[PDB]
Amino acid sequence: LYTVKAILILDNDGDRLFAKYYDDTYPSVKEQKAFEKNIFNKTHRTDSEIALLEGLTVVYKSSIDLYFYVIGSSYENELMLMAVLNCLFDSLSQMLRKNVEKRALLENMEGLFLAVDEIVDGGVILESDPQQVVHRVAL
Amino acid sequence: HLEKSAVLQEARVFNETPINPRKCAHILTKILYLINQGEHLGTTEATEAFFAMTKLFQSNDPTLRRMCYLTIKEMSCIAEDVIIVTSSLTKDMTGKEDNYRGPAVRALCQITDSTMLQAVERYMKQAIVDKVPSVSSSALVSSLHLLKCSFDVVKRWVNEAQEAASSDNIMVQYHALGLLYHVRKNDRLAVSKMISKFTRHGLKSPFAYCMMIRVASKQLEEEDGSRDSPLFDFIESCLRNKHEMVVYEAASAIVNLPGCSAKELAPAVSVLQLFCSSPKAALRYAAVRTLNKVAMKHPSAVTACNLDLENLVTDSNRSIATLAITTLLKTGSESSIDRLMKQISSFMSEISDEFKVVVVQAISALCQKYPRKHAVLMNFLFTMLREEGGFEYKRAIVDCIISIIEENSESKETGLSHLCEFIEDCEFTVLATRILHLLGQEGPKTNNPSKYIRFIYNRVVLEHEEVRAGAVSALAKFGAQNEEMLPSILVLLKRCVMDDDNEVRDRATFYLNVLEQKQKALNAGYILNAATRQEIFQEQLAAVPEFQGLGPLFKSSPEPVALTESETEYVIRCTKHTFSDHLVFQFDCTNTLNDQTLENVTVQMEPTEAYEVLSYVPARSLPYNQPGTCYTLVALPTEDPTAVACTFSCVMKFTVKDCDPNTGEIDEEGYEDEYVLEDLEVTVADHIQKVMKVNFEAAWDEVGDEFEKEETFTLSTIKTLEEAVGNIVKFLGMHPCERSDKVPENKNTHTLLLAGVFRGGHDILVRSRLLLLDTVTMQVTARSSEELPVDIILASVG
Amino acid sequence: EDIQSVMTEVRRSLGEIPIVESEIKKEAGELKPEEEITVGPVQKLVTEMGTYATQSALSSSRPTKKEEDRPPLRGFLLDVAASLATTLTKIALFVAEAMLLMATILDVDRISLCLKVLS
Repeated sequence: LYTVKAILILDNDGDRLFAKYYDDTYPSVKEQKAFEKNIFNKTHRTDSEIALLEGLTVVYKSSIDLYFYVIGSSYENELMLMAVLNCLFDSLSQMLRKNVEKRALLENMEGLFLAVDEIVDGGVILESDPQQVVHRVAL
Repeated sequence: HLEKSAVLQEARVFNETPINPRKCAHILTKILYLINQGEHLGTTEATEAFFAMTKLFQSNDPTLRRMCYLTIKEMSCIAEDVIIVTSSLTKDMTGKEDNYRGPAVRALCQITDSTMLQAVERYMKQAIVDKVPSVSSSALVSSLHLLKCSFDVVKRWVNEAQEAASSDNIMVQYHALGLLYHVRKNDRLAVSKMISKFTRHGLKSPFAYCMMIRVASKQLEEEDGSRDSPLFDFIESCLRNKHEMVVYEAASAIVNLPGCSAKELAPAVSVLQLFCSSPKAALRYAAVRTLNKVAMKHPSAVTACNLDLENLVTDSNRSIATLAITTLLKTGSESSIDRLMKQISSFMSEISDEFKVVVVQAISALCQKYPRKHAVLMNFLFTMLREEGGFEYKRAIVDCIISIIEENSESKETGLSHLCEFIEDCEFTVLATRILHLLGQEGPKTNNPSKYIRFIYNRVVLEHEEVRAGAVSALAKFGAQNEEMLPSILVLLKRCVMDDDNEVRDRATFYLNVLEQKQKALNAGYILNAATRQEIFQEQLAAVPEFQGLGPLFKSSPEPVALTESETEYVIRCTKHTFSDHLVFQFDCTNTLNDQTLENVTVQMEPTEAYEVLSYVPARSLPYNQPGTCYTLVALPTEDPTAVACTFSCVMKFTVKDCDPNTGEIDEEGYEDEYVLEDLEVTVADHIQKVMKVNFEAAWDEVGDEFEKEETFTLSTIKTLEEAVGNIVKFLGMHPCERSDKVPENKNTHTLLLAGVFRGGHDILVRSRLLLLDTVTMQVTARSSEELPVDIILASVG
Repeated sequence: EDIQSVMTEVRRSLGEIPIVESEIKKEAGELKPEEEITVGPVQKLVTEMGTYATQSALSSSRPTKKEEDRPPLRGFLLDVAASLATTLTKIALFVAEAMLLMATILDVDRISLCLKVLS
């Protein structure tokens, strides 16, 4: 619910190759990096089952190559929240026939992008399951 | 990498017709990438880009249709024109590539404007409403950003508008409701009848449920009415399904028991607790911290041990580590187990999911439950704290020290003893600064001089001009106060301990020199650093000068009356004031609606039981949420039978003027309507001071002598005072007496011989002999030193 | 006055860290010459701009501390003959011109401006 501070897909070199601040109210590319730094540096590819930072939900994940960040508020249950996060790995994996890689990332961004807008759009998750998508999309 | 430049040049690619969707798309992609990564640039170029891009648009090249959406999408609350597409939007609108249509509208809406708003509208209406769920969704999202801006344009449509929200897809159903988050922001009543709709049907989206919960909950705090059945109803509903989140959600708030609900709910909860109890919902941790609150009830507590023991045991899962601290805390602990744990902790804390942070939080809680208190623990802890350490204690210390002060701890001798020592050989200059400052104030109120000195010397012992310096500064509050031996010696010491090292020399010299400069006693001082309540109201009232008599206020209102009921636009609370001569009703308020400001305001009162009516006063202007004063004035007749208790009839008159709150307008025109004004009744307690007599014996009789009226009733269906009692103590506001007041939850006989003095000076006196034979027959006397009161009391008491 | 002027000049020239209140105290002495030999309110104004500047900066925010103020005397320090002088100082605790100058100076504001320019 207009609830994504950003969803970022971050490299684990603290880099971010995706960020959409769906919702935002703080700025700076730097501050974004800084903010990123404290937490990323700290989580350092390691993640947690759950993590709350800022009273805010941090659901983040890692892949086998990439670090997934979503920032949200601990003010909206894990199970769902994760479900979207889950949705993110999985569909990308199946559809593409391949999940995220650094390589994958490097060849083309777009698909992520395409997906992303569809799934979520700002601080409101319009959707969180693949299938609909799968049919819906045909690129 | 990113950079704008290639691309602007590269815009000439637009010039080709032989292109591949891929080829261009990529180029398009490149620009978008710089940006996805981040870019910043000029409008001119953007505008240009548009044109350039825009330029291309023969095709339906589908792919082409998307990219632009993006592109455009990039611009929304910080845009550049709107018009250009327009055609293109319409083109979709008649044009069945369904798909496409939806993305485009959506961007526009942060970017929007009102004229242009006009545009979509008949259709739009349709459109939101239209067909396949998919399309409809697309429609929705679009508003919201426009809602930022506004959305009321929409809003209006509403009686009619909502009904379409009626759904047949889950996902959708969930969605409908948030828009209703703002809808319910707008309205509460609506919900209520509404709920019975929400309540009415079982729901689809777990998701839909959730918003309701918050809400539902939100409602509950003060009570969501007789949640009994609803709460219950709900209770199942939250309770089970195939979607976990609800059960949990419900669970955390709902406890209820300090000697309260625990019934089913504890079992269900237990099913859950246990069920969760290994990261099903790693959620479980948070809850214990507050969401599902714990501070227990006594047998209840004992039961809790096992669950906490699992976490305590497991030591893993970030979600686990946190959980360990809250559960243990909330439920509390025995000393003994702590011991086992201290060792566990010894390893654990450093990183064990990065335990230190949870722990600092835990620790902050520790400092609080014992902030220098269970000092033995504080010391055990202290030893341990320092010990287990790392370094990370310091941070904690900032809290801990603070805690100790909060108590203003008293096993300081010991507490301090540990602190002092350890800190010495637990280092960090920084801590010292803080503590110094505090200590600085405290000194000889807590004695133990030799020790304290003993310490102090040590603190200084350390090098640092700076470290040294603090002992002297702390000392000033101390010195000045002196202790169990200090003044003589205090004088001796500064002498005994002295230093060179220039600026360090200087510090000694200077303090001295400073010392040198004031009489040390003085030195220390500088450096170290009726005509009631209601009468006041008679005066407060006095600043006005339109009077037509007043007097001095005698007593004031026994109860202020809201003259407009609850949360009304013209919300009124009124207070009534009595003087020996006049009574003023001064009217307190919040011309409520931001709709209105009321102007040309005066207050009518029309009376039944006497007062001479001098004037109705109103406030000149009353804007929203802001007391202003209006008054109504009377002079009080005192020696008449029936002449100061009155009910007065109220009608509010005003010329009603509309507001723009943004920036208003205040103009001569606007038209009146008048609204009913609530009654004012005047009491026998706005006027009276309740008393004890100057001469009861005599007075008691005497008051009879001159004054006395009577009423008798014989009570045959009820043999209880109590009804009578409710009207009399309370109406008159006087004292029941002659040690003839008291009755337990029963009593055989009762007299109130009762007192206070009425306005206009003279007194109003009452004797109520209530007599129980076993019927009650009773003699009520009112006797008075004022004529108007005897008739009055008999009435008034009712 | 030569010394005073020099001090001001050097101060202007520096700016990039330090700590001294103590210094302030150090120049002043129990008594000392200041201004012509007296310019009263204007002189109160004199104390107000030179000191205020030091202060303006002071009022501004910090990184590493430089020293937490204990300028209680600082206050008298700014405001038969000796007795009279003391009384005057207490009361305080051309003149118009000095005040205006101080206001203009009022140096956190300057620092903020510099930061903005850099950005």
